[PDB]
Amino acid sequence: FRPEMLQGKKVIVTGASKGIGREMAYHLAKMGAHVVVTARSKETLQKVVSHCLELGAASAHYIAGTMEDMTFAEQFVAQAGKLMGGLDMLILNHITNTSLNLFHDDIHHVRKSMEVNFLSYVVLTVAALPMLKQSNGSIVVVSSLAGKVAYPMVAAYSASKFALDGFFSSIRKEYSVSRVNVSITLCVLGLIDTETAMKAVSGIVHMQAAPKEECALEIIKGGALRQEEVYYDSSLWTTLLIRNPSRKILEFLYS
Amino acid sequence: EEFRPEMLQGKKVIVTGASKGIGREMAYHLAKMGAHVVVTARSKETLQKVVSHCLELGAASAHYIAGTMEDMTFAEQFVAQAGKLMGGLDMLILNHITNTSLNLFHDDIHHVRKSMEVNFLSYVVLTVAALPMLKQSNGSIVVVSSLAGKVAYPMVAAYSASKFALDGFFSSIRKEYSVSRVNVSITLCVLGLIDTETAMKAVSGIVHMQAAPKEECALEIIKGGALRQEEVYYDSSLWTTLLIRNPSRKILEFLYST
Ligand SMILES: NC(=O)C1=CN([C@@H]2O[C@H](COP(=O)(O)OP(=O)(O)OC[C@H]3O[C@@H](n4cnc5c(N)ncnc54)[C@H](OP(=O)(O)O)[C@@H]3O)[C@@H](O)[C@H]2O)C=CC1
Ligand SMILES: NC(=O)C1=CN([C@@H]2O[C@H](COP(=O)(O)OP(=O)(O)OC[C@H]3O[C@@H](n4cnc5c(N)ncnc54)[C@H](OP(=O)(O)O)[C@@H]3O)[C@@H](O)[C@H]2O)C=CC1
Ligand SMILES: CCC[C@]1(C)SC(NC2CCCCCCC2)=NC1=O
Ligand SMILES: CCC[C@]1(C)SC(NC2CCCCCCC2)=NC1=O
Repeated sequence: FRPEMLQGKKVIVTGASKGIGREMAYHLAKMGAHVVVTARSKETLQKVVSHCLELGAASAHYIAGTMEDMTFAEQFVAQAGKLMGGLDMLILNHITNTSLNLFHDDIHHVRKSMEVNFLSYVVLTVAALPMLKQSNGSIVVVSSLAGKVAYPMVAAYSASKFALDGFFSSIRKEYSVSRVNVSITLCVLGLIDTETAMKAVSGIVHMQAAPKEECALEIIKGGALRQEEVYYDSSLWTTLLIRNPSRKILEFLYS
Repeated sequence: EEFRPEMLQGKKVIVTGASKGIGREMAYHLAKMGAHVVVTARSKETLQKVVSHCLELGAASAHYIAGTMEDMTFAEQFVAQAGKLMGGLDMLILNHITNTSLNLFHDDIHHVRKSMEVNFLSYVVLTVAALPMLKQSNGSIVVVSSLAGKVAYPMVAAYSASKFALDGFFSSIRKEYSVSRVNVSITLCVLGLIDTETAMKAVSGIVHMQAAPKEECALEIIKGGALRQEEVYYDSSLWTTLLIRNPSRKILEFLYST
């Protein structure tokens, strides 16, 4: 990895107002990328754009809205496009707000989780592809342990996250033979410093929490190296245990 | 602790997507074991032709309810107006899927959405709808999935996302139910290539593997939900069974189980 890599670079970061998303903003701004950030929360985004500008961003812009809204999602990429001079890398990071609870019958939240953490990711990917094909760019899709392994209390979430792996890991095999030179990186994250995670695991989880500023960069690094996947967790056993190598082989044979 | 056709006799079993392929056979076997059976699917007389064949084999009770699992309400209600037909629900077999051909993904969000709605959401909806009854029956949910549901495949991106989703949701729920001492089993079935008409033709001149027999497949699925297993693996390759099990996942789930 060379940060010279992101020198003149055009990067969208969704879910960019707080947490791991913001920090990418800032890393991307330090590396003097161009950045367009998004979330629902307008007044927060003003604050990160201007922080990005301070930090050395080649340029920085926000566009606020909600990714339950597919036409906003599709419209978001075209404008993001036009603000910078095209697009080099698209980092899908946002998620519908969630917390730990047993699942009872909340079917609105299963649906919302599916639409916002999954479907919006497809809608943004479809819209963003022309520009990415022109730069041989990159999709970075942020997932989690619970999108690789099953965990109780995060059923909906987990379902949207498995979906992310399924859909994109499949798109990527398609791209490969389609001479579609857009890379696709799946980030698998354990617990991270962020305010909203720390508050959500409120004594429910006794798992060491990883620095958010560092995870942020790991995500960029990975996507910039066109890596199929990024694992990022504090525990040692997890990083070892989380990899599925028989998936890799099994895929070759079936290939 | 062996499998006995005897096991499924009192049992009120819903089968979905039963008007053809695996689903049909599943309802044949069930009836041969003398269970009450309700089946759904969109198309109506194909279902009549199944309810009817289902007595010739020796059910206990056979009905059907036509509707598209595209509509959450139908799903809510179908279950309701079906436990009402059998007295309770004892087993829920979920296996309907929205027609998917096999093409590279371009811009068909429509197909993606329909795929999530029909292939995943409806199963959740029906689970919710079926639960009061199952919690009581000590029932057995059984979700039919696929290799594409555990492993990546080109051509089936939207389909794959919906199968991968069934695993991440139903495995969590399994975990919650386990801690809630909710005594409902959840069986995830990973199926390889099966010689259904849909598959046969969907995959003609493209996926070059053996085609596990449909009628054998469906029994394996039942034996599975019958025995309260966490998963069943039915494919026609030795490689497959041998590689597809993921012991790291089970350990990772253990470690974290504390
Ligand atoms: N933190 C952790 O421990 C882990 C995080 N991850 C992944 O990290 C990514 C970021 O997580 P984290 O930073 O902790 O989460 P945060 O809750 O801190 O960040 C959430 C971001 O997404 C935004 N958001 C929420 N709803 C919507 C919406 N409907 N439309 C658009 N934006 C929305 C929020 O902005 P706003 O409210 O203003 O709209 C905010 O910018 C997620 O994909 C998560 O799945 C994975 C594993 C662990
Ligand atoms: N066949 C194979 O090789 C494999 C099968 N599987 C899984 O096996 C299960 C059954 O597959 P298979 O039997 O081959 O496929 P079929 O096409 O034979 O089965 C489709 C069933 O779904 C019903 N259906 C279709 N659309 C809807 C709808 N919108 N609402 C309600 N019902 C609908 C159909 O009835 P109608 O169209 O009349 O509505 C039919 O009874 C699926 O879950 C599939 O994922 C997994 C891997 C491989
Ligand atoms: C039990 C989940 C364990 C955990 C380390 S936490 C996670 N994602 C979080 C979901 C919880 C909602 C609060 C913020 C969202 C990010 N993924 C994981 O694998
Ligand atoms: C490339 C698909 C490899 C295959 C064995 S076939 C599959 N599911 C089928 C999807 C095909 C659409 C029509 C029939 C429905 C069921 N799952 C797999 O793993």
